[PDB]
Amino acid sequence: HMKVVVRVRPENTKEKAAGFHKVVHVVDKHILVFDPKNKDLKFVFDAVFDETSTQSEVFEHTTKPILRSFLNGYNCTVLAYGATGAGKTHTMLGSADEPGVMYLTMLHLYKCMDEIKEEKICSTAVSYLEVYNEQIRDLLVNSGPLAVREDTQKGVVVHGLTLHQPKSSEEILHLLDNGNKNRTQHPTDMNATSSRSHAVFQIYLRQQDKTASNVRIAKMSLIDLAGSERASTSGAKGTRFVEGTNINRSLLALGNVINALADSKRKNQHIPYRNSKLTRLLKDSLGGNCQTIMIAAVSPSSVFYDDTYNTLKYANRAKDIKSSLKSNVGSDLGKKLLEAARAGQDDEVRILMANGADVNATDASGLTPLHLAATYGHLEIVEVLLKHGADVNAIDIMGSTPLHLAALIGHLEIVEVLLKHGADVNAVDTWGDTPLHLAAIMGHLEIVEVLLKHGADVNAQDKFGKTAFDISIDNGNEDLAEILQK
Amino acid sequence: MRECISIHVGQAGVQIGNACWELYCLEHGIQPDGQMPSDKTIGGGDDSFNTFFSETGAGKHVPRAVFVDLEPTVIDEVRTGTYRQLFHPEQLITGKEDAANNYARGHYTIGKEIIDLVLDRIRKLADQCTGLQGFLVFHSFGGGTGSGFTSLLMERLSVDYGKKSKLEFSIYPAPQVSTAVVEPYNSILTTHTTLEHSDCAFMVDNEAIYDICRRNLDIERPTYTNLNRLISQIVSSITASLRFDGALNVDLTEFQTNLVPYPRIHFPLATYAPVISAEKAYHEQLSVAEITNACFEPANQMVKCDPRHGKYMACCLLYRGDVVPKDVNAAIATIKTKRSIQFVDWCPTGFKVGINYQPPTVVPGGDLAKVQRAVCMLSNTTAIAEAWARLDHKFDLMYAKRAFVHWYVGEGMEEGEFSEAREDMAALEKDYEEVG
Amino acid sequence: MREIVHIQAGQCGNQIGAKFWEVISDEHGIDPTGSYHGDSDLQLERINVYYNEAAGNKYVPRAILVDLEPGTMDSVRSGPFGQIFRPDNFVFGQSGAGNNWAKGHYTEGAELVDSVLDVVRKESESCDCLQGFQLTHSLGGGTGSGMGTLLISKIREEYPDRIMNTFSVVPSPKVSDTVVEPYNATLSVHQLVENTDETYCIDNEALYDICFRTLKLTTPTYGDLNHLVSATMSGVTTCLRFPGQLNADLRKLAVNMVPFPRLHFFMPGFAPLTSRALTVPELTQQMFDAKNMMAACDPRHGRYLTVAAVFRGRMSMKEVDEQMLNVQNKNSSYFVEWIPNNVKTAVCDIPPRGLKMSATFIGNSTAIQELFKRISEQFTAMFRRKAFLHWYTGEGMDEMEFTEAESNMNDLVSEYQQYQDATAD
Ligand SMILES: Nc1nc2c(ncn2[C@@H]2O[C@H](COP(=O)(O)OP(=O)(O)OP(=O)(O)O)[C@@H](O)[C@H]2O)c(=O)[nH]1
Ligand SMILES: Nc1ncnc2c1ncn2[C@@H]1O[C@H](COP(=O)(O)OP(=O)(O)NP(=O)(O)O)[C@@H](O)[C@H]1O
Ligand SMILES: Nc1nc2c(ncn2[C@@H]2O[C@H](COP(=O)(O)OP(=O)(O)O)[C@@H](O)[C@H]2O)c(=O)[nH]1
Ligand SMILES: [Mg+2]
Ligand SMILES: [Mg+2]
Ligand SMILES: [Mg+2]
Repeated sequence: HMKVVVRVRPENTKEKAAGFHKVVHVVDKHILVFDPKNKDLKFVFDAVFDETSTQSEVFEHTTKPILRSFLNGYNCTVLAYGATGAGKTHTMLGSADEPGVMYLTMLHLYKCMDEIKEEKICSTAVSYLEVYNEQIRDLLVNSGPLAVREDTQKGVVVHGLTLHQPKSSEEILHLLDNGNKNRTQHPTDMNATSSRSHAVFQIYLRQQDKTASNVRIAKMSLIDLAGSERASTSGAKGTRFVEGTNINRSLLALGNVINALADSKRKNQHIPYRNSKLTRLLKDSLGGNCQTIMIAAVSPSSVFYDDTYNTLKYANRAKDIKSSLKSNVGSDLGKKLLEAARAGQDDEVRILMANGADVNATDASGLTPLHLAATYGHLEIVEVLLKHGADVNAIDIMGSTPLHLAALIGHLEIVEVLLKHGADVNAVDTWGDTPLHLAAIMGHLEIVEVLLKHGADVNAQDKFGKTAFDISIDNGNEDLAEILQK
Repeated sequence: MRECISIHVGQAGVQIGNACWELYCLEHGIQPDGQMPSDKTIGGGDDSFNTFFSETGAGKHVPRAVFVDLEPTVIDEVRTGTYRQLFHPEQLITGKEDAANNYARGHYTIGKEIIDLVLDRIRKLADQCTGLQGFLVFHSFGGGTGSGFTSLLMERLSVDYGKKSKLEFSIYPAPQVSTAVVEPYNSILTTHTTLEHSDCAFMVDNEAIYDICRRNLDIERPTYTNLNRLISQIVSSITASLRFDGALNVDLTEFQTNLVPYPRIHFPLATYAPVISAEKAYHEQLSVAEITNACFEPANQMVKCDPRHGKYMACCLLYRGDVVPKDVNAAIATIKTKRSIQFVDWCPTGFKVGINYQPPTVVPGGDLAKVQRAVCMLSNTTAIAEAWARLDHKFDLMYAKRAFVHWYVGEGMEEGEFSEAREDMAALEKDYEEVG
Repeated sequence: MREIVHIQAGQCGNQIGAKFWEVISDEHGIDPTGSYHGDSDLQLERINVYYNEAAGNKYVPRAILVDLEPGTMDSVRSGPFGQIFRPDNFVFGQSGAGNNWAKGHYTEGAELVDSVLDVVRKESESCDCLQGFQLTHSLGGGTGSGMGTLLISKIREEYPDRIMNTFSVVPSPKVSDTVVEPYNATLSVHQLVENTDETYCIDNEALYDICFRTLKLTTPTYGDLNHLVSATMSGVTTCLRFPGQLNADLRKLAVNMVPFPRLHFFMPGFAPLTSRALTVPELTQQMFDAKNMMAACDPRHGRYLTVAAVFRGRMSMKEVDEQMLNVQNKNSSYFVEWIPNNVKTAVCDIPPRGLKMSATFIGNSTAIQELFKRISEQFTAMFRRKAFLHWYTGEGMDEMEFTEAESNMNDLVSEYQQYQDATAD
């Protein structure tokens, strides 16, 4: 379960003079009441901070407890959420006088690393970005709009984001400071401090045992979200309006992610991460393999009744987001013959071979001249290679044979020549695909017939249990399905 | 006497306005050019119809009306039409583009461009008034302008004219005529945003009017023109007292007094009779008794609900035409013996009565037969909660999925405004539950 | 909300684009010289949506013609209505794209894009109230898909308040130039998902299937496919080009049709299907039939989020209303219940040439996942083996960009699946 905390900021001078009763009432350190006797709603949280709360105290009951596990290779996230003016920028990046949770987090992390130098070697890689108007901008080095890309292996990565390697507490705190100044913050007369963008500081820890008698890696994300803005309550226009819209949409996106994640009864069901760049960055940080803490900031005043209620409903719902945690852990003439075979240079092939080039050379992936020639439709080089001792059934590190490749790309003549030279019609690659599967998927009907004529097994199934027939059915490919019908 | 200003917002508001003002002119003997032969005092006057019409030195009678739409197409028809010379041109305000069925576009993005201009034009009208009572506001729930812009207007009027009354004629959506899937959203948002700024709101269910037109008027496929004519007859009955110096509902404040004991529960159900085809004009004229009883037949209601299984908070009966007071008292005394009626604890069992002696008027195109006597019942019943429920339900279906919500948020709304709006509606349904 | 700027890019784009202008010009009674010679004022009431007025009675399409190869715009110029286009609005390069998305998006296409944007911006300046843009293109080639999607993002950046609509032709092996078409299509879908408000999915798979199985043409040409495209595009745009109050502008259509940001891919449908008079019951019936869809998906396999139906010709609006209520009643399961009243119908008095009555269907169906699944698997088959990667990486592209496009299109499919199953409330 994700950890959720509430920070009730002290009433400002604007709220004091009004003299409207306080809606937020702190009973226990766990319990808060929303609209006391009126709704009178009891909320249970992991921690609750009153108006007299210091930065140290918030830090003491948020990040500080998790910094041990971070060092032991556990992903961490702190995200400040809540309405405008509730005090999330105060909490996260602090004032000139009073340092925020980010500062304190980083200060204590480096102290910890210094105390355990003799037992463990630590290195940190850091980045600081801004989500502004559905665009990501690096806050450390002024890089342009950056693209967000996703693999099922590395997760979501920000392409072009500069990684820095601070070695002391004073170095990392300098980057923090550099970014805080680069962050888009517009000084308005109405609102002195209002965030226009979402600040995301990331820390990548690599940790090894000092004697190495297995490296532990972890990502810590510190997020200061901008708050939503009613275009009526504020009255924004121009660039400030667009800012408000983009922010509100990101928060809509975040809202949907929280709801879909929480008490979902549907872990098999889709989560709309891609609805916002913000929710894409936070994908690995919301209820996955991550210790996440929400600092939900609220005003105590009646003036922000609805705003406060909205925050609390979402904070409360975030508690139901479940997380499963885990500590992270030949020849020179060969190269030339490969390239030559790929490029379909018949003459260069002959010459390279005449000089004794290994016809069965492999690249880093285990591809041979025959594979490459078969792929890129160079019939003449295919014949030449086969005539001089090429392994017609060679496999790369992925199990692809020449025939797999000729079938995929749809080179009919090559497919025939391969078979006539004893290609395995039913070779299986690492994906469980045969030549038939590939020719089927790519809608090469003449190749399918030829493969079948040469004894292709119509009953062979891929990793997902699909035969060529199954594929044709699941595709509404009647032309294909018709031929496979027996 | 004391003047009332009419404001018409969006297509529905405007097109209803056309039908109302046409009917008003017909009722007071005013011509399309604003010339009223029967008015002998050319300069001005303290007359009853002057609540709704101002007077120019050329003997021209001018609606105390503002027409507002965010796109020009509809108001352009007014500007080019039979009744173009009726209005001062400044009273017909248009923008460049509409709100695209989006409350937020009407309330914020597009609406904020024109709001100040509109208030200036309204102010021009208020300055020609010796004692302004307040405003009658006509709009759809379902339109982007009807919902979003009305809300905005009502907010600004609460500030600029704090002590003035504000009454709505609101068009509740029906699938039969609707052209936007998001009409449930627009309706709820505008109900919540408007609630604290409105004294009394007369809802007209498009489905109800459609039904009446089909059933009673034998109209195969009702157009807006057909709907509007019927609506205008109901508006006319409601505003008659304001325009003909009656004894019941003599001013705007009295509507609240007579219909709204509890501020938030300010939605009277209108029932109207008789609605008869001209193809049946030759029939025997219906009596006071017959039309009074037709006020309790559900098929004659302006909003679909069941008052028989609900409780009344107030009930006015507004008679028009050849109506003898004693016959009214007879009919009303008789209603008790039909045992249909049940009132809330803290409220009196009285049916207030208004009689005006002006026979109903039908317009040139009308399908409605001219009758000697007609009645409109205004009853504040808890049954109308059923209308909110149906509407709240459709909201819930979509909002659960956040369907279409990005369109509103993309216009500078927070998701939270949907929650706030829906919760106020849940409270309103509870309000109706409690008084039961 | 008045003017729409039309853009056609690449071979396919310019082919179907031209045909569209041929067809709609006839409907609006405009000759190849740009002179009006029609019957009813109904043809001129909203001409400004597609055409500018020039000196004289001259109507000129608000159309911009783009290609990285010259050949196509020479054939466009020397076509039936070639003379009608503004000569300044032809933006052609010399090199070509060689069916390579990368060349379209990053190299050759990227160095012609500013020239196009100039013409767009010029056309834009002379608009009273710009609705937005419509782009016709193929997803399978280089120019249409690579440059087209680069164009789309540039226009989204420059005009963020305007509606972006595309007519996007999806590739098929049955009508294939190459086997890199899946790569090209998937890279574009990734672009379309982010940067478009409404995409009409025209599927060569479906167009072929229709020509081969229904029309019984042994070997269909591009002219045959394009005949179905022109009809569909005509029908889809009727509400924009003729008087009416439903889906009458681009924004109102979007608000009615698109419940969720990413789910903005529509299955076009048409009835009757003819090759070079139906009762309204029949017309309505055929619309919702799998055989008449322009995307190769079975509607019966999914659920409709929203539908817009458009009937053309002299017929009773009452009869239409009964017949559309019929379909929703008889087949209740095919329409999501959590969007009340999600089928909207419009009638237009003027039919298309050669038909007395016709119907066009625009469905936001979850069955479109079948289209995306078909492309996805072809993409994966190819990408697993890394075939032709050098074509793309050689133009400065990262391999990760392929992974990103794959991930996204699969997520789209999954997002569609959620709403096909999201009965529970
Ligand atoms: N009774 C009646 N209802 C109407 C009329 N015109 C529109 N409506 C209804 O009003 C709703 C549509 O709102 P409109 O008034 O057309 O919209 P609008 O206020 O112009 O707002 P936008 O066009 O979105 O800026 C639907 O429920 C229609 O059925 C009319 O003349 N009479
Ligand atoms: N815990 C606190 N103690 C004292 N003052 C506080 C506290 N939290 C906030 N404030 C004051 O409130 C002001 C605004 O808070 P701030 O943290 O900038 O809001 P925010 O939540 O970041 N707003 P926004 O970025 O627009 O969403 C600051 O300038 C502080 O003076
Ligand atoms: N329906 C249709 N598809 C076409 C046409 N011309 C090309 N295509 C398809 O478009 C794809 C190739 O893209 P194309 O537009 O030719 O290349 P580009 O000029 O680089 O954009 C393939 O899927 C072709 O089947 C045409 O006239 N009609
Ligand atoms: Mg802030
Ligand atoms: Mg309108
Ligand atoms: Mg007078």
